[PDB]
Amino acid sequence: NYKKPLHNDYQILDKSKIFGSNSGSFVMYSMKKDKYYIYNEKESRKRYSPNSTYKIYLAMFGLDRHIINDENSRMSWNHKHYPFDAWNKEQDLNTAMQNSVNWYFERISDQIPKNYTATQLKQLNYGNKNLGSYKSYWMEDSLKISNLEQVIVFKNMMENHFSKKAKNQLSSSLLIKKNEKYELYGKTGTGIVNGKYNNGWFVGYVITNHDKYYFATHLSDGKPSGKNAELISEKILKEMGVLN
Repeated sequence: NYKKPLHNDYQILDKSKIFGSNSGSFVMYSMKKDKYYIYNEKESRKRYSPNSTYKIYLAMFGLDRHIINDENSRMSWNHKHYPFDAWNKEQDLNTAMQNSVNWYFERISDQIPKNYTATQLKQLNYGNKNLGSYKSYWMEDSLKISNLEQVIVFKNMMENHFSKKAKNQLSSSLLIKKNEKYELYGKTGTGIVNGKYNNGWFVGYVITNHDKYYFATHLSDGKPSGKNAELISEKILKEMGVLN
């Protein structure tokens, strides 16, 4: 588990109603208040594979290492057929992130030296920092991070040696929704084991006209999909008044 003390007078939450038959946790952090809000704190410290939420980090490393940049983040399709036509075409960072296009992020990852990743995960305090065989190590494999860490680590990364332009391009790629009241950013992740949803994530942040909130939902049981984790996140954010 993640055992490092949280030195914050955080607000305990009971979001059991919204979670329903799902198990997991929800963590939020307000920048302006310097305050965490946690549903199921013990569970929030349990480490799980990040699955595609790690594409946030692969994108950042890709930018930082100049594998991709603001003028050009395009990668050509090699004509391999996938079951979603959104994957069967050239991509840029925005479309790759939006459609969670594995081959795009795999190509980035295949260009990253293991020593560089190890250094970044150390600096970032990214969970167990366990790169294992270092192939698709973020997908139901060696690398594990807790829900509480997902918030702390993302917030700290974005809020160091990563450039402002890298952070801006990454942020633009994660934008899901914008209206008059808020902008919502985030990334889903889903672990499937032998057809069963086993691990669901939505990790993101909300910018309002008065504050910025980092958040993460993880689902460990019930219907633990990334899609469900996003729905629950959005329900909790609304119910807590963050979206007005």
